[PDB]
Amino acid sequence: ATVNQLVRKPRNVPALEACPQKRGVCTRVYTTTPKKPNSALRKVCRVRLTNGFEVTSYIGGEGHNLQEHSVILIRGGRVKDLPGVRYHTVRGALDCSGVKDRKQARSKYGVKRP
Amino acid sequence: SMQDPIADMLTRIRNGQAANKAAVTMPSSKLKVAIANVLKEEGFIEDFKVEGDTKPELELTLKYFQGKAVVESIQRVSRPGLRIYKRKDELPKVMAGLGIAVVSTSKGVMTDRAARQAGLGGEIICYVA
RNA sequence: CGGCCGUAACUAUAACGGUCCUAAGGUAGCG
RNA sequence: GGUAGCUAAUACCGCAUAACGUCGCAAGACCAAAGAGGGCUCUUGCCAUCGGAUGUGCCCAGAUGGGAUUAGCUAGUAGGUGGGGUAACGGCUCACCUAGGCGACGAUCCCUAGCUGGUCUGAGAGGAUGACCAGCCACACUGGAACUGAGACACGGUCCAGACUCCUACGGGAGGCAGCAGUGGGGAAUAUUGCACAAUGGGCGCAAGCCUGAUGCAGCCAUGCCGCGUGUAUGAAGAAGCCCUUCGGGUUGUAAAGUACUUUCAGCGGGGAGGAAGGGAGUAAAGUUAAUACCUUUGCUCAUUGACGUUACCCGCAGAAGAAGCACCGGCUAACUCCGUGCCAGCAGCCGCGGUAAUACGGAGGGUGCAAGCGUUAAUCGGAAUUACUGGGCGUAAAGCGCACGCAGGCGGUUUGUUAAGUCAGAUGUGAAAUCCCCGGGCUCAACCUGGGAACUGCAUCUGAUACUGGCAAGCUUGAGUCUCGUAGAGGGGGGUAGAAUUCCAGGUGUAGCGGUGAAAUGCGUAGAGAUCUGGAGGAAUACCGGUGGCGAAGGCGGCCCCCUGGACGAAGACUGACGCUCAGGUGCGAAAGCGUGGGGAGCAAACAGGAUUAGAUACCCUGGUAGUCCACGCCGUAAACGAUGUCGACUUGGAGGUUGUGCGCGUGGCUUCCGGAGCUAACGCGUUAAGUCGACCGCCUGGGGAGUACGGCCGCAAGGUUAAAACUCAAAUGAAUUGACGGGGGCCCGCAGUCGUCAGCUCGUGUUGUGAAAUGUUGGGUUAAGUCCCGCAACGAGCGCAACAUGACGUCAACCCGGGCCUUGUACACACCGCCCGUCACACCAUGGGAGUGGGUUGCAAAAGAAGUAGGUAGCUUAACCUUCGGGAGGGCGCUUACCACUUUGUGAUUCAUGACUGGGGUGAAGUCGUAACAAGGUAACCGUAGGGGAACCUGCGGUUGGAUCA
Ligand SMILES: CN(C)[C@@H]1C(O)=C(C(N)=O)C(=O)[C@@]2(O)C(O)=C3C(=O)c4c(O)cccc4[C@@](C)(O)[C@H]3C[C@@H]12
Ligand SMILES: [K+]
Ligand SMILES: [K+]
Ligand SMILES: [K+]
Ligand SMILES: [K+]
Ligand SMILES: [K+]
Ligand SMILES: [K+]
Ligand SMILES: [K+]
Ligand SMILES: [K+]
Ligand SMILES: [K+]
Ligand SMILES: [K+]
Ligand SMILES: [K+]
Ligand SMILES: [K+]
Ligand SMILES: [K+]
Ligand SMILES: [K+]
Ligand SMILES: [K+]
Ligand SMILES: [K+]
Ligand SMILES: [K+]
Ligand SMILES: [K+]
Ligand SMILES: [K+]
Ligand SMILES: [K+]
Ligand SMILES: [Mg+2]
Ligand SMILES: [Mg+2]
Ligand SMILES: [Mg+2]
Ligand SMILES: [Mg+2]
Ligand SMILES: [Mg+2]
Ligand SMILES: [Mg+2]
Ligand SMILES: [Mg+2]
Ligand SMILES: [Mg+2]
Ligand SMILES: [Mg+2]
Ligand SMILES: [Mg+2]
Ligand SMILES: [Mg+2]
Ligand SMILES: [Mg+2]
Ligand SMILES: [Mg+2]
Ligand SMILES: [Mg+2]
Ligand SMILES: [Mg+2]
Ligand SMILES: [Mg+2]
Ligand SMILES: [Mg+2]
Ligand SMILES: [Mg+2]
Ligand SMILES: [Mg+2]
Ligand SMILES: [Mg+2]
Ligand SMILES: [Mg+2]
Ligand SMILES: [Mg+2]
Ligand SMILES: [Mg+2]
Ligand SMILES: [Mg+2]
Ligand SMILES: [Mg+2]
Ligand SMILES: [Mg+2]
Ligand SMILES: [Mg+2]
Ligand SMILES: [Mg+2]
Ligand SMILES: [Mg+2]
Ligand SMILES: [Mg+2]
Ligand SMILES: [Mg+2]
Ligand SMILES: [Mg+2]
Ligand SMILES: [Mg+2]
Ligand SMILES: [Mg+2]
Ligand SMILES: [Mg+2]
Ligand SMILES: [Mg+2]
Ligand SMILES: [Mg+2]
Ligand SMILES: [Mg+2]
Ligand SMILES: [Mg+2]
Ligand SMILES: [Mg+2]
Ligand SMILES: [Mg+2]
Ligand SMILES: [Mg+2]
Ligand SMILES: [Mg+2]
Ligand SMILES: [Mg+2]
Ligand SMILES: [Mg+2]
Ligand SMILES: [Mg+2]
Ligand SMILES: [Mg+2]
Ligand SMILES: [Mg+2]
Ligand SMILES: [Mg+2]
Ligand SMILES: [Mg+2]
Ligand SMILES: [Mg+2]
Ligand SMILES: [Mg+2]
Ligand SMILES: [Mg+2]
Ligand SMILES: [Mg+2]
Ligand SMILES: [Mg+2]
Repeated sequence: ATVNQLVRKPRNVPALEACPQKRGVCTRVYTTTPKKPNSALRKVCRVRLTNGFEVTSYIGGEGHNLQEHSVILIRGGRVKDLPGVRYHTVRGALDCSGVKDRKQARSKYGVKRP
Repeated sequence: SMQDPIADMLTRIRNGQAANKAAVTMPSSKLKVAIANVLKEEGFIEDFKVEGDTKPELELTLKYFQGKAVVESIQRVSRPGLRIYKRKDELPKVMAGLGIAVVSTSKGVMTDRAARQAGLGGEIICYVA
């Protein structure tokens, strides 16, 4: 572009609303299949946030305690093999329990020190 | 149309050197002669001469050292589409001082070194190395 | 300016297929 | 609150005085004040005027977000004159006059937003940001208003209205934490209803002092930064217990224990700065003074002032005692093993990991990194030259408008003079302090605090410089243009005409077939076709010439003749004198299809019909055939409108052609084609007709999709065109080239045509070529059963195969037909054609368009409304100060009234957000249904525009493109 042209004319987590976490209520809790090449029953949940956005959130770790009308804290973080799953649930915050019988990376799964 | 005779002079030199021409000729002007004088004095060209009166032609004798052309680079800086002027403290160093910038000052066309010693800024015509 | 029956990896429906017959089986649009 | 009476002043009001004050040209006229305190004197206050200082009001220029899918906006509007108004200039206001003013240098409208010093990031230029600290602004429950005052249209003042909420005897009243603390609520999330005025500052006061949620401090919180601790030394028994192990051992690990010690910090007990300056007492002298008085100042001495606070800090006591976690260990990335699990459970920033020997999941052992923190999420800059000013691109990756003319704008050949706007130099003023940076200083160090400097890249003014750019003046001829003579040309528009052929019609001759295909059939024909001859009608196109030929801006243009007309080129001068280049917006031209009206209609041919083909065949093939193709006029405005290459100018080795001028075989112009050098390019390639080297200006790109789609605007008769998003979704999509494999590609050969296969292949070293994957050798000309051999050759040699003396190369299969070899070519294949892959349909989920409408926000316009306030007026009522002839008067107040105006009301638009039966496509999701459109000649070359048709991919017509294979 020429100088004269430039003179004339110069040169993933939206539901958080630039907050580190948002609280929400589980409107559905289910499993879903990952895309190829993966195979599992991945534990997700639809969540209506305190700002009115409804989003799918991932429930990480081995075994969870969430129903419909469970109150959870979500954070950012997509799940690569579930298209349109852009958030993770924080384990050991609010209703969502710590992962049972974890001993490594305990602080990532809300598990108090044995 | 022809809108920058100085860029044309620099290009004639650049292309002349790349083609191993002994000399290059062009339509003369007072500013072209002033620049040719700086190139001669700094030892980039061997000689120049103006011939004519109504239509004067400037001839520049190019110089080669060990086969290689001596003017290894020559680039227009200030140009009609974007004029470039520098204060004395902001005068450019070409090739860490080993090259020259040709500067038009209120005391005539001279090298950046001569401008800096005279305490003058001016228009940066071209870089030569 | 048509019937009949079947058919999709949850069901449901049938883009599809078969079969019969017609001069031709109602298109676009609308309901 | 009301009534009546009473009283004071530094409250209030005349009078006097009245000029370096106000008004006035002057003469003149006119305007003020307050006392109090200590012992006549001192101190302090009061009034006037002119200054200072400080603060504040006002004006101008530049700078300071986004949107044109906002282009016109404005009637006190723009200016003038006069009156009024203000502290003050001013449409500030009003009357009159003029018709202005603003706007593509973005007005108006819409959206977002407190601004700055700075802050974060960055090498810088930038980008992001404006919390804390400091400057400025604005606001104080919401809307409005003034009053008081030096100052307010006033956070803890007044009045009114409104929405809330609370007290009430129901008549009325009351309130405003966006001060500090605190409560509820919202939220992922942010603290005590603390102590003190001791210090600094502020108000009042002569002072003492009083007030001060400013401030100084304390509380809470790892929120950050910085410092310190959680022991130190020894210590092989290499103890157990771990864990791993080829059972040798290894490692944790000198780790632990044990044994010497140490005691910071925490706890407990004793000592002890500094933040205190001052203020209060009588005394000391001097200065005021009637005075050795009071007062003032300075000394003089004696008591005394700390919220923090059980302060900092110091000393002593006891004993390792009270004090280590978090993440990570597949690559990127520092750190590896075993066990459990078995595409599950789960992990994941990206690539990926997990289907029975998982360094990737989960645990353990070991290890790595950080450490009172560590991780995760969010957010900004960086890396990202990935918006490129510094600092990028556009032949094929995304990207040159289809082509031109041209206004604004940008840019401008050459010489002299002048100017001094840009530019440059110097000086002066300013650029707050803090911050950053440098050299120092102070807290034990550090963080932190702090002295001076540097910096603040800027802005303004003044004085100079004059090369370059600009302005002005005068030129110049080289760019650009005019003229003269001539040349070639399917350049354009209009009209005429010729010959060949097809079809049709009429007639003759003639007789059983014709036509068509891969083969058929439909069709035509004994009602005489087809064939052949003669005559006639009509339309459309112009064989040969004909050419990588010519002309045109592009689209395009082809018989011959005439008429009108545009451009190009050459020769030799003459002429004008920069008149130029580019061009957003604008305007024009613009293939084919299509559209409108009127004609025309031979041939051809979308649609359509029938016949075939096929599993089907809405196709390809056949027989027909309507629009259309043709003409006139108007519209459309698009094409692979392509050289996928914008226009103009300059420069830079060669070779071979074509075409068209021209000067003397030899020159010299124009246009054009092929090859190739340097150089350039990712490569392919381009290469004086550049994609090389430069300059001017324009257009355009910013991952693939969603989408050239939606919405809005504009245009169109319509078809549609043009401008042009977002949500959402993926980690790729893409270009060129390489090795294979494959082809219903080409060439040349072979075989009765465990495995491929006894097929003649498969490789390596070194050299050389290529940025590289790779290539060469091994290809080529011959010849052979044979990579057999010969000859050539950037290759030179060698190995395993062949051969020679049954023998199975390197490897493959996680064992005309068929098979195979060599060269070449296309490829979207690499799980390598048993490949890849397209669309409808079906299912699930996600975002989204349209949509009768439905509910809010904001806002334009036109009116209504009129609380309080201020101003104007004033029949009524009323009255402290002044005047009075004592009756009253002046002036005031109240009430009333008018003007302006908030709440609010009504009607009608605009815009935006939310939502909506139903409806449209879009995206995502191992293995669904229907076909097979594309990739090979993909089995009908593909694709572009357009039109019609069809379950779907698509098919068919017309024109266009090569980004098509084939030719032996
Ligand atoms: C704010 N700004 C002016 C935006 C803009 O720059 C646009 C553009 N093409 O550059 C718009 O189209 C923009 O102007 C514009 O028009 C927008 C839209 O029309 C819509 C519509 O209609 C519906 C959904 C989303 C949008 C949108 C997000 O794309 C709008 C963006 C607009
Ligand atoms: K997997
Ligand atoms: K006004
Ligand atoms: K006026
Ligand atoms: K800034
Ligand atoms: K307000
Ligand atoms: K006052
Ligand atoms: K105080
Ligand atoms: K640039
Ligand atoms: K000048
Ligand atoms: K122009
Ligand atoms: K027809
Ligand atoms: K290459
Ligand atoms: K352009
Ligand atoms: K995207
Ligand atoms: K080699
Ligand atoms: K082949
Ligand atoms: K919908
Ligand atoms: K709506
Ligand atoms: K096809
Ligand atoms: K077509
Ligand atoms: Mg008074
Ligand atoms: Mg008086
Ligand atoms: Mg936009
Ligand atoms: Mg829009
Ligand atoms: Mg006036
Ligand atoms: Mg004004
Ligand atoms: Mg705001
Ligand atoms: Mg950078
Ligand atoms: Mg602020
Ligand atoms: Mg800003
Ligand atoms: Mg006042
Ligand atoms: Mg107040
Ligand atoms: Mg308050
Ligand atoms: Mg508060
Ligand atoms: Mg809450
Ligand atoms: Mg008080
Ligand atoms: Mg490593
Ligand atoms: Mg295992
Ligand atoms: Mg981040
Ligand atoms: Mg950048
Ligand atoms: Mg790029
Ligand atoms: Mg392409
Ligand atoms: Mg492209
Ligand atoms: Mg073009
Ligand atoms: Mg032009
Ligand atoms: Mg010039
Ligand atoms: Mg100047
Ligand atoms: Mg400063
Ligand atoms: Mg000049
Ligand atoms: Mg002509
Ligand atoms: Mg005509
Ligand atoms: Mg046509
Ligand atoms: Mg027509
Ligand atoms: Mg036909
Ligand atoms: Mg046909
Ligand atoms: Mg186009
Ligand atoms: Mg064309
Ligand atoms: Mg072409
Ligand atoms: Mg194009
Ligand atoms: Mg031409
Ligand atoms: Mg070439
Ligand atoms: Mg469109
Ligand atoms: Mg549109
Ligand atoms: Mg071979
Ligand atoms: Mg051999
Ligand atoms: Mg050979
Ligand atoms: Mg043998
Ligand atoms: Mg062979
Ligand atoms: Mg809707
Ligand atoms: Mg009123
Ligand atoms: Mg096909
Ligand atoms: Mg095909
Ligand atoms: Mg093809
Ligand atoms: Mg199109
Ligand atoms: Mg068809």
